[PDB]
Amino acid sequence: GFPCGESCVYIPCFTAAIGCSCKSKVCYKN
Repeated sequence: GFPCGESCVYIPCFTAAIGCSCKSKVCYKN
């Protein structure tokens, strides 16, 4: 639910490294 400080329109979340995932063009964790 919280933004990880990275967007993800065409490129995936580098913040997957800290457990974030792309939702609504934004990288989020819970």
